[PDB]
Amino acid sequence: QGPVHLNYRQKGVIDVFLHAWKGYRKFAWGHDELKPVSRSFSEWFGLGLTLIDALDTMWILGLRKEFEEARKWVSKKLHFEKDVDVNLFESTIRILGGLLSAYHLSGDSLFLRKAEDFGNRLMPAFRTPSKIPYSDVNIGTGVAHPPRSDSTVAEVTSIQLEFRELSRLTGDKKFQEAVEKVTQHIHGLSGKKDGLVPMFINTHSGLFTHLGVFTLGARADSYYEYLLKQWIQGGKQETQLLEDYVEAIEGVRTHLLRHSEPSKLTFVGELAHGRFSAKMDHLVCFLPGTLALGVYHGLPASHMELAQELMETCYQMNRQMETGLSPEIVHFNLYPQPGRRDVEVKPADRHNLLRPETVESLFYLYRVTGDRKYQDWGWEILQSFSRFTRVPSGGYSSINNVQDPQKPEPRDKMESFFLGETLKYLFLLFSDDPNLLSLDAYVFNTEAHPLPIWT
Ligand SMILES: O=C1N[C@@H]2[C@@H](O)[C@@H](O)[C@H](O)[C@@H](CO)N2C1=O
Ligand SMILES: [Ca+2]
Repeated sequence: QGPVHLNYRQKGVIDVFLHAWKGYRKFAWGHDELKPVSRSFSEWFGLGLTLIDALDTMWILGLRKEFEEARKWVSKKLHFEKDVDVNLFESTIRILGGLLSAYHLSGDSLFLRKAEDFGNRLMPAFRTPSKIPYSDVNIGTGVAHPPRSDSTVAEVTSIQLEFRELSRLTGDKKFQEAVEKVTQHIHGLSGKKDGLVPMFINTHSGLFTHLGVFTLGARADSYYEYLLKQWIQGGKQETQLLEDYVEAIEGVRTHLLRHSEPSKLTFVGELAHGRFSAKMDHLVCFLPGTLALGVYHGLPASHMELAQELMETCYQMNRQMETGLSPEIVHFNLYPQPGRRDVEVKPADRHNLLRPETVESLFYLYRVTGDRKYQDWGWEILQSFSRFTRVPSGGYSSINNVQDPQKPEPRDKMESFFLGETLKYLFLLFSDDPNLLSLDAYVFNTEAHPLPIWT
């Protein structure tokens, strides 16, 4: 049984969370990720990733009993004295961000203590000549190093909210100073295309690499997101961040924005040495949300028009599929041809890993416009998750074929961001309380962990 006050859609999200958590608790407790189909688990860093990523979601959904049990695990089983290499970015947005939000929501100092411990262990990654951090760092030995080879731009520019907040709470300025150094370096770095940034950067030279190739998908997405979010977090005082964000959006309009045929769906493609590619990762669906968030905070009304158009397109990326779930990547038709549909998907990209981007943006579009249809769209997507990704014994799994409702083909994996992001954004989307994690008081990191806006 669940709280009587909850509207039916939030109640529904809770039901889904509980079924998902049932699987985690039974077959992967304390492990990074659940393997629902095989009733097993998988380890990435060995730091209870799914548990930490879901802490704030449990608190927000009112699952206090579950939260307490998870809190106990953090207190007794989470140890950073381990010989393991972690990705600075992935561990920052999930672990550091997740512990920080858990700390703020619960008021439990345990989470802050663990966050400060982890933050210190990540610092060796910034020990480079350019000060642009290495991609990986061994939290136990203290040695940092690049991938098995430069660092990716999104990775070094999407850890700022977390490190800035850790400094604010601890009084230890080294975290903030380290990440702000990278932000400042990126700002004056050449190699950009009207605000658009390359996907990689060399830690030794500190220069952009893989020049002339731009995308807002994997390897770059959150860079644009954090320009705006840092500005918001800092109390809208850091004009350079705002300016870079505004320039970037214009760069998007000028180089990556196109429309499909015959429906004229607005979308963002990729550019490689002058050649446009009508390819759009689902990851890019974070944009309408970020755009709307900006509008709420005073950005151009043109950003809102773009946000609504892209939200519609992202919704269609889901609804045009037989399962109602968007695939990993979607290609759009640019030229006139009758009978030719707008959305196309390659056989290799028909997987759905329970990603949050569409529901994330629906949350922002609803909060800013108050248009109930965005809630309706989110409810439809949740129905699809329940119908095609549910694992009877517990949990939900990524699927290989979004186009076959009879045989979706589970991949036997529940990404940590399903409980950390996807279900949190849906719960919030269904709330009709603008004061629940208000856009005026909190800013979500890129893994859906809310952090307080500074005064
Ligand atoms: O490329 C990725 N960027 C996103 C992240 O910003 C975050 O949302 C999840 O880690 C996950 C969600 O879809 N991320 C990716 O795999
Ligand atoms: Ca994200």
